[PDB]
Amino acid sequence: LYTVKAILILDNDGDRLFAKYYDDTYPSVKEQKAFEKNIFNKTHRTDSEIALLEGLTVVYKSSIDLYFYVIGSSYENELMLMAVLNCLFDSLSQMLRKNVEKRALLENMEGLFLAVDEIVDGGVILESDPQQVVHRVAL
Amino acid sequence: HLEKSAVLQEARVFNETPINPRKCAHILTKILYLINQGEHLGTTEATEAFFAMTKLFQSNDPTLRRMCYLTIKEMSCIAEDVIIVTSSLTKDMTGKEDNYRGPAVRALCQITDSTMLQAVERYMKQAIVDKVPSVSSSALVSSLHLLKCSFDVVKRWVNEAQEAASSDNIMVQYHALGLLYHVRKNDRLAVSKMISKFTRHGLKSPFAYCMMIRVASKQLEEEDGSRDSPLFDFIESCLRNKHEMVVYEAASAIVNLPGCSAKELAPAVSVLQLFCSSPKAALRYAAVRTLNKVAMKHPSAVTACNLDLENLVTDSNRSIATLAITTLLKTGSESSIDRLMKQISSFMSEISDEFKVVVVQAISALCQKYPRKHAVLMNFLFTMLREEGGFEYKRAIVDCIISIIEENSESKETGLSHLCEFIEDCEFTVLATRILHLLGQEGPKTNNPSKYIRFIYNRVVLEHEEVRAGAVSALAKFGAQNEEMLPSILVLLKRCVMDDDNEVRDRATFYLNVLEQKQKALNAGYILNAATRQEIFQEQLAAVPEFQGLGPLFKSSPEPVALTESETEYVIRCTKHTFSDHLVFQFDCTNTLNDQTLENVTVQMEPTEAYEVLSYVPARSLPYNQPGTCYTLVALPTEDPTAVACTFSCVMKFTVKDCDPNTGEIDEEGYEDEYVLEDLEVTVADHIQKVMKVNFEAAWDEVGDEFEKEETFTLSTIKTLEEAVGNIVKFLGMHPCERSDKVPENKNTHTLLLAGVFRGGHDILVRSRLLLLDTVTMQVTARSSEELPVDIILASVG
Amino acid sequence: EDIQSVMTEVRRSLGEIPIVESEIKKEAGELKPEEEITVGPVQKLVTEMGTYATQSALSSSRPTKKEEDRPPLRGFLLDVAASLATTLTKIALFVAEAMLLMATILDVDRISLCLKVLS
Repeated sequence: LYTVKAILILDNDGDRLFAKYYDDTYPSVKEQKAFEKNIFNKTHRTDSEIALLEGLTVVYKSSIDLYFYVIGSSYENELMLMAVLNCLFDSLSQMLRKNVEKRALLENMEGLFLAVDEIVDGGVILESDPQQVVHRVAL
Repeated sequence: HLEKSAVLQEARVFNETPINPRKCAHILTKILYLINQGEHLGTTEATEAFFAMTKLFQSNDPTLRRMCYLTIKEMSCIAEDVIIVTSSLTKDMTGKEDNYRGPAVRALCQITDSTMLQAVERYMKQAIVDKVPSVSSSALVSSLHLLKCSFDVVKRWVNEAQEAASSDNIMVQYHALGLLYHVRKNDRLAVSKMISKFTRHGLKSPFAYCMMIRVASKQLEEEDGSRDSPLFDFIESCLRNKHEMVVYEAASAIVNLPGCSAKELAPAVSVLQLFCSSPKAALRYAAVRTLNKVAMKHPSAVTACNLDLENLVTDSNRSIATLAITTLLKTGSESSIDRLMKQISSFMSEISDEFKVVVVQAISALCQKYPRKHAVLMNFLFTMLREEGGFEYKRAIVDCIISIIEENSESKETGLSHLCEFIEDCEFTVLATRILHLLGQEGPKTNNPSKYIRFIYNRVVLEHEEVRAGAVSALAKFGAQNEEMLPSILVLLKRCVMDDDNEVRDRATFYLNVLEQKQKALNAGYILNAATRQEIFQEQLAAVPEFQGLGPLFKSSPEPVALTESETEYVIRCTKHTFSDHLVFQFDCTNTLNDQTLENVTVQMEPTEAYEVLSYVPARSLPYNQPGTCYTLVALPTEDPTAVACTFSCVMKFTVKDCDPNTGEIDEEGYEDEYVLEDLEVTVADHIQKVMKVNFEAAWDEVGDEFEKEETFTLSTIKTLEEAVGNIVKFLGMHPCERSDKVPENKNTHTLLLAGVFRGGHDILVRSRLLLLDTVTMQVTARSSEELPVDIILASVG
Repeated sequence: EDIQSVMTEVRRSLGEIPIVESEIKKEAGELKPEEEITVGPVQKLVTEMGTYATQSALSSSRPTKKEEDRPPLRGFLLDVAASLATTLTKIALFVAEAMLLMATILDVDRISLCLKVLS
């Protein structure tokens, strides 16, 4: 619910190759990096089952190559929240026939992008399951 | 990498017709990438880009249709024109590539404007409403950003508008409701009848449920009415399904028991607790911290041990580590187990999911439950704290020290003893600064001089001009106060301990020199650093000068009356004031609606039981949420039978003027309507001071002598005072007496011989002999030193 | 006055860290010459701009501390003959011109401006 501070897909070199601040109210590319730094540096590819930072939900994940960040508020249950996060790995994996890689990332961004807008759009998750998508999309 | 430049040049690619969707798309992609990564640039170029891009648009090249959406999408609350597409939007609108249509509208809406708003509208209406769920969704999202801006344009449509929200897809159903988050922001009543709709049907989206919960909950705090059945109803509903989140959600708030609900709910909860109890919902941790609150009830507590023991045991899962601290805390602990744990902790804390942070939080809680208190623990802890350490204690210390002060701890001798020592050989200059400052104030109120000195010397012992310096500064509050031996010696010491090292020399010299400069006693001082309540109201009232008599206020209102009921636009609370001569009703308020400001305001009162009516006063202007004063004035007749208790009839008159709150307008025109004004009744307690007599014996009789009226009733269906009692103590506001007041939850006989003095000076006196034979027959006397009161009391008491 | 002027000049020239209140105290002495030999309110104004500047900066925010103020005397320090002088100082605790100058100076504001320019 207009609830994504950003969803970022971050490299684990603290880099971010995706960020959409769906919702935002703080700025700076730097501050974004800084903010990123404290937490990323700290989580350092390691993640947690759950993590709350800022009273805010941090659901983040890692892949086998990439670090997934979503920032949200601990003010909206894990199970769902994760479900979207889950949705993110999985569909990308199946559809593409391949999940995220650094390589994958490097060849083309777009698909992520395409997906992303569809799934979520700002601080409101319009959707969180693949299938609909799968049919819906045909690129 | 990113950079704008290639691309602007590269815009000439637009010039080709032989292109591949891929080829261009990529180029398009490149620009978008710089940006996805981040870019910043000029409008001119953007505008240009548009044109350039825009330029291309023969095709339906589908792919082409998307990219632009993006592109455009990039611009929304910080845009550049709107018009250009327009055609293109319409083109979709008649044009069945369904798909496409939806993305485009959506961007526009942060970017929007009102004229242009006009545009979509008949259709739009349709459109939101239209067909396949998919399309409809697309429609929705679009508003919201426009809602930022506004959305009321929409809003209006509403009686009619909502009904379409009626759904047949889950996902959708969930969605409908948030828009209703703002809808319910707008309205509460609506919900209520509404709920019975929400309540009415079982729901689809777990998701839909959730918003309701918050809400539902939100409602509950003060009570969501007789949640009994609803709460219950709900209770199942939250309770089970195939979607976990609800059960949990419900669970955390709902406890209820300090000697309260625990019934089913504890079992269900237990099913859950246990069920969760290994990261099903790693959620479980948070809850214990507050969401599902714990501070227990006594047998209840004992039961809790096992669950906490699992976490305590497991030591893993970030979600686990946190959980360990809250559960243990909330439920509390025995000393003994702590011991086992201290060792566990010894390893654990450093990183064990990065335990230190949870722990600092835990620790902050520790400092609080014992902030220098269970000092033995504080010391055990202290030893341990320092010990287990790392370094990370310091941070904690900032809290801990603070805690100790909060108590203003008293096993300081010991507490301090540990602190002092350890800190010495637990280092960090920084801590010292803080503590110094505090200590600085405290000194000889807590004695133990030799020790304290003993310490102090040590603190200084350390090098640092700076470290040294603090002992002297702390000392000033101390010195000045002196202790169990200090003044003589205090004088001796500064002498005994002295230093060179220039600026360090200087510090000694200077303090001295400073010392040198004031009489040390003085030195220390500088450096170290009726005509009631209601009468006041008679005066407060006095600043006005339109009077037509007043007097001095005698007593004031026994109860202020809201003259407009609850949360009304013209919300009124009124207070009534009595003087020996006049009574003023001064009217307190919040011309409520931001709709209105009321102007040309005066207050009518029309009376039944006497007062001479001098004037109705109103406030000149009353804007929203802001007391202003209006008054109504009377002079009080005192020696008449029936002449100061009155009910007065109220009608509010005003010329009603509309507001723009943004920036208003205040103009001569606007038209009146008048609204009913609530009654004012005047009491026998706005006027009276309740008393004890100057001469009861005599007075008691005497008051009879001159004054006395009577009423008798014989009570045959009820043999209880109590009804009578409710009207009399309370109406008159006087004292029941002659040690003839008291009755337990029963009593055989009762007299109130009762007192206070009425306005206009003279007194109003009452004797109520209530007599129980076993019927009650009773003699009520009112006797008075004022004529108007005897008739009055008999009435008034009712 | 030569010394005073020099001090001001050097101060202007520096700016990039330090700590001294103590210094302030150090120049002043129990008594000392200041201004012509007296310019009263204007002189109160004199104390107000030179000191205020030091202060303006002071009022501004910090990184590493430089020293937490204990300028209680600082206050008298700014405001038969000796007795009279003391009384005057207490009361305080051309003149118009000095005040205006101080206001203009009022140096956190300057620092903020510099930061903005850099950005």
